[PDB]
Amino acid sequence: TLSLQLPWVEKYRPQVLSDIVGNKETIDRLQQIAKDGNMPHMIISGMPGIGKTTSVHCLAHELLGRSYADGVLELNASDDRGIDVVRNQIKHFAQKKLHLPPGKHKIVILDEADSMTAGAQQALRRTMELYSNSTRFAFACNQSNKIIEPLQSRCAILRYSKLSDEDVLKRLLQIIKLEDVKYTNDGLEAIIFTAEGDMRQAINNLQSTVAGHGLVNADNVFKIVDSPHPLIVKKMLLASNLEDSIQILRTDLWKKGYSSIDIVTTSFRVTKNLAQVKESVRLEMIKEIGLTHMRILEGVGTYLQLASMLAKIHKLNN
Amino acid sequence: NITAQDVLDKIPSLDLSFPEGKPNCLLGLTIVFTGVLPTLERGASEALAKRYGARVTKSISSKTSVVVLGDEAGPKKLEKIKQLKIKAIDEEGFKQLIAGMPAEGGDGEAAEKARRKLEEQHNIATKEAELLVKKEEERSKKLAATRVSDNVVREEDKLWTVKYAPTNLQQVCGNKGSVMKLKNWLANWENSKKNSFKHAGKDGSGVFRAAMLYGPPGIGKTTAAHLVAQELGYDILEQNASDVRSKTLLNAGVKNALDNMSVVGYFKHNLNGKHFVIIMDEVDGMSGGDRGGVGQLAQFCRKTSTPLILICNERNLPKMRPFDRVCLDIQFRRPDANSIKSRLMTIAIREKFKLDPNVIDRLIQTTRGDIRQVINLLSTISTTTKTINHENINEISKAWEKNIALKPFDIAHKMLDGQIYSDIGSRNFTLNDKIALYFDDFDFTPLMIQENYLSTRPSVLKPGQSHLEAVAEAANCISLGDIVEKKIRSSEQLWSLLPLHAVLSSVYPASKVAGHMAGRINFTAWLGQNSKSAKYYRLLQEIHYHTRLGTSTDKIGLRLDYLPTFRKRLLDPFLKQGADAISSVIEVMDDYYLTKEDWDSIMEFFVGPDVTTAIIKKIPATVKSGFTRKYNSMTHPVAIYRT
DNA sequence: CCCCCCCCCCTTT
DNA sequence: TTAGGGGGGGGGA
DNA sequence: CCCCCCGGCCCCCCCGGC
DNA sequence: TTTCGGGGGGGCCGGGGGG
Ligand SMILES: Nc1ncnc2c1ncn2[C@@H]1O[C@H](COP(=O)(O)OP(=O)(O)OP(O)(O)=S)[C@@H](O)[C@H]1O
Ligand SMILES: Nc1ncnc2c1ncn2[C@@H]1O[C@H](COP(=O)(O)OP(=O)(O)OP(O)(O)=S)[C@@H](O)[C@H]1O
Ligand SMILES: [Mg+2]
Ligand SMILES: [Mg+2]
Repeated sequence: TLSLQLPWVEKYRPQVLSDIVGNKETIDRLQQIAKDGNMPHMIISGMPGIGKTTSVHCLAHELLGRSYADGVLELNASDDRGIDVVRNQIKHFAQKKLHLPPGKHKIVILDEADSMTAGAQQALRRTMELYSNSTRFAFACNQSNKIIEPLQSRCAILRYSKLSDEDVLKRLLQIIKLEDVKYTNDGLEAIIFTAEGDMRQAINNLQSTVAGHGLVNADNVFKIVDSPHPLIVKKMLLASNLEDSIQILRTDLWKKGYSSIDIVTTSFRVTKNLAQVKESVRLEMIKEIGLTHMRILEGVGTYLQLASMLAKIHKLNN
Repeated sequence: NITAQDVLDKIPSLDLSFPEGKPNCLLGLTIVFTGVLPTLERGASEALAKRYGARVTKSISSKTSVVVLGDEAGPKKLEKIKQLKIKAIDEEGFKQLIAGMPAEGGDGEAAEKARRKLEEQHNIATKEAELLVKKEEERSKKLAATRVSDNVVREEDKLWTVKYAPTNLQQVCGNKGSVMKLKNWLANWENSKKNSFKHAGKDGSGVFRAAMLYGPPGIGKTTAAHLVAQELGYDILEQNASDVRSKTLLNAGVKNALDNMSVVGYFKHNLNGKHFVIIMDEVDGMSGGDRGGVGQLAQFCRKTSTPLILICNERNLPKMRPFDRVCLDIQFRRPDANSIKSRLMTIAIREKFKLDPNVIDRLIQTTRGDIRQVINLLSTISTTTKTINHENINEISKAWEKNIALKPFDIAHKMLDGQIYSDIGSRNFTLNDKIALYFDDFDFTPLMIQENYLSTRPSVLKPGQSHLEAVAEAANCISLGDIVEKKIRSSEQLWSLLPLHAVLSSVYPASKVAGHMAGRINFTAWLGQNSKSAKYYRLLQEIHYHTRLGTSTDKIGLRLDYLPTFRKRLLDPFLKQGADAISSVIEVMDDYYLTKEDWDSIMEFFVGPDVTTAIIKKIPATVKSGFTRKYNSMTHPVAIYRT
C-alpha cells in the first residue's frame, strides 16, 4: 500500500491557544497577549512533547491572521542558522517594511534555539534591541541554560511544567471521541502511565495500539508499548536478596535483548535519582556502577560483569 | 503611643501559624535571622519579616535592633552577638513582636525616618510620573498640530524597556561614580591629547586613549556610553556583534576612522562635533584568538586619535588579556534596590498596576540586578495580574529565577558546604544538583576541589573518624577520578564517562570533608606548576642534546646524576678561586658544548640545600663581568648544526 | 568630617 | 553559615 | 588579453553529560 | 593542559565567465 494515514499528532494538533492543555497560567497570559498585542521577546522552555512549538505557532497565528505569511520568519535546527544567516537574513527581515494593525509586530520564531551557536546568539543582541519597534523574537528550547545571559535578559521567561495525568487523559478522551475509538479505563491508564507526561508519545502510542489491535486495553497497550526499562532497573537495584536481583537482571533485561551498556547507564541514572536511599550509600553504588561501566566500555560487556556489580551493590547495602 | 523598645521589653528576652499583624508593624526594625526556626524556614522567615517592612540584614552590627536566634546558630554569630550586646528572641518572641507592635509608627526616630524616606520615594515617583505625562501631552500636541496641516510608532506598541529608557545622565540609576568618571575622562580627552597623554591628573585618566566599561548584563553600560557621547557633542560611530569585526575588516573598516573627520559633523554645524567617538559594544562577543581582532583592537587602543570606548560583559576572560593595561577600566556594579525603587514605582503607577514597594528587593534578587529583566518581568506579569504584593511574590520570584552558572570560587564554596550533605540538606540540594554544579565548569571544578579539600573544618565526620582519615579517603577518591579523567581524554574519547568523573573527582571527596572553610578559598595552583615543569623539562632537553655527544645517559639521568658534578665543576671554582678559575669553567663548557644560557639553566635546576640563587647573587659583579667578557672574546664549538 | 553599616565583587589559567 | 580582603556609597555624632 | 564573481580547499577555534 | 571527531567561521587560491 502506497497510501499513508495522517498521524493523529498532526491531525489533532491544536490550532488555537484554547485547545492547549496544561500550564494554565501561561496559556492565559498568551491569550491576553494575543488579544492586546504588544508581544515581547519571549523564551519558552520545558520538557519534550508538552506543546511549546504548538503554543508559539498558535500565538503567532492569532496575532497576525492574514499577515502570517509575510510577518513570520521561522527557523529551526533543520535550517541554516549560522552567524551569516543572523547577520543577513534575520536583519533583512527585521528591517523589512510591513504595514500591520496598530498593535501587531513581525515575529521571528527560533525553534530549538538551544542548538544555536554562541556567535549567532551574540549577533542577535543588537538586532533585537534596535528593531524591537517592529519585530519580536520567540525562542523555544528544552534547556534554557544554553541561551546566553544577554539574550535571557532581553526576553520574558516562560518555563513550561510537565503535563499532569488529568490533562493527558482529557486530551486523549477528546481524541477518542473525535475518532470513535473503542477503549477501556485500564488501557487508558496504561497509556498514560507509559507516556510519562509526553502528550506526543501518548497520542502516538494510542494510534499505534488502535491500528495494530483495534481495542485499547492493557494487554494490547503493553504489547505495543514496552514497560520502561528504568523501572525494571530500579526494581533490580532495590531487591532485598541478591538472588532476586540476579533473577530480574537475567529474565527482564538480559534475555529481552537489552545491551549491557544500556543497563549500566540506566543503573547509574536510577541510582542518581534514588531519593529513598541515603546519599552516601548512593555514592558507593555509583562508584561500583562506574567501575562496571568502565569495564564494559573497555570491551568486557558480559553478564558476569553485571552480576558482579549487583553482588557488590548488595554487599554495600548489607 | 507605643515604642518598639517597650514592646521588646515586654517580649521575653534570651541570654547567652502566625498572627496577621497590622501593615508595616515591624517598620524601623533591623531583624537579623540566624539559626533554624521551628516552624518557619530561612526563606519563609525572611519573607514574613519583609511582609511587615522590616530590614533584614545578612550580618549583625550595632544597628541590629533584634535578633532571631534559632537552633544551630553560627558560632561567629553568637560571638558577635555577645560582643555587641544585642537582644535575641525565639519563634514565640517573633510571633509576639508581630502581634505586639501594631501601631506601625510612633516609635523612636528610626521609624519616623523610615516613614519619611518612604514618603520621599513616593513623592519622587509621582513627580517623575508628572514629568512623563507632561512629555506625553507635549508630544501629542505636536503630533496633532503636524497632522492637521510617514507613520510614527505609538508609545503603546513599544517595549517597556524602550518606553522608559533613560533620556539623560541623571536618569541612570546606580553606578554614579563610574558614570562621573567616564564623563570626566571624555570631557578632558582634548586636554590629554594636547599633553600627548603623558601627564596624569588627579584621577589618573589622562594617560589612556581608550576606556573599557565592564559589568553584568542589563545595568546600563550602552545607555551610559551613548548618553555621555551625546552630552559632550560628539559624533558616535558604533559597532557591535551584528557587524563583522575580524582583523581584515577592522583594518579595512574602523582603522581609517581613527584619525578621520566626520562628514556628518561638518554638515551638521560645538567644537567636538567634527570628531568621532568610536564605541565598540559587545567586545566579548567576537570569537577568535588572532583572526577575531581582539588583539587588533588592543593595538588600535594605543594610537587612536579620537575617543574609543569598549564595552564587554566579562573582563577577566582570557580573550580580554590584550586589554590589560591599555584602557581605563570602569566597572559597573549591580545596582541596589533603593536606587531603582523610585523608577519602579513610577513605572507601576504610570502603567496603572499596583506594586508593593516592600517586595521590590525580592524582584531584584530574582533578576540578580538586571534592570532590563525586572522591567520585562513587570511587563509580562502585569498583563494578567494587576496587583503585585506578598500574596504572589514567591511564585513570581521562583518562576523567573535567573539560573546563572556559578564561578569556580562559588562552586568550590558551595560544594564544600556541610549543610547540603546533611539528611535535611540532601533532600533540598540533591545529588543531581551537585552533579549539575560540577557540570557548570567541569574543567575547573575538580582542580578547585583538589586545591581546597584540605582547608576545611568538617562537620560530616562519622563517629570515631578523624579529619586525617576523611582526608585520606578523599585523596584516594581524587586519585581514582584522575584515572577516570585520563581515560576520558584518551584516543577513545570516552566523554560519556564525564558524569562518573563528577562523582569521583568532586562530589565524593567533598562529601567526605564537607564543613566550613577554615580559611580563604584558593585558586588551583596545579596549572602554574605544570607550566613551570614544562619549561624546566624543555630546558633540560636542550641541555641534554647540547651535551649528548659527550655524556652517556638520558635526560633524567643527566638531571639526577650529572648535574651535581657539573655544579661542583662549574660554580664551586668561582666561589673558591675567585676570578682565576674562569679558564677552567670555560674549558669544561667547551668540552660539553655548553653556552651561557645553558650555564644559567643548569644553575636554576637545583633544589633543597643546593639552591644557587643566593650564592650566585653573592658573587662579586666583577667576577661575573670578567666571565662574560672571556666567554664573548673567543670562539666556541657547536654540537647541533642547524641548517 | 572619619567612622560605621551593608552590600557587592575579586581572588582565578 | 557567611572564606578573606578590598571597593562604593548612604547615613550621620 | 585582463578583471571580477563565486565555488572549493586550507586553517584555526571550540564542545564533548543531561 | 590535553591524547579523535565534528561543527563552524574566516582567509586565501584558482576556475570560469564577461567585457
Ligand atoms: N498541551 C498539548 N495539548 C494538546 N496536544 C499536545 C500538547 N502538547 C503536545 N501535544 C501534541 O503533541 C504534538 C507535538 O507537540 P509539540 O508542540 O511539538 O511539543 P514540543 O514540546 O514542542 O516537542 P519538542 O520540545 O520539539 S521534542 C502536538 O501536535 C500535539 O498534537
Ligand atoms: N541603570 C538603569 N536605569 C534604568 N534603566 C536601566 C538601567 N539599566 C538598564 N536599564 C534598562 O534596561 C534597558 C537596557 O539597558 P542597557 O543599557 O542596554 O544595559 P546593558 O548593560 O548595556 O546590557 P547588555 O551588556 O547589552 S546585556 C534600558 O533601556 C533601560 O530601560
Ligand atoms: Mg518542538
Ligand atoms: Mg548593551
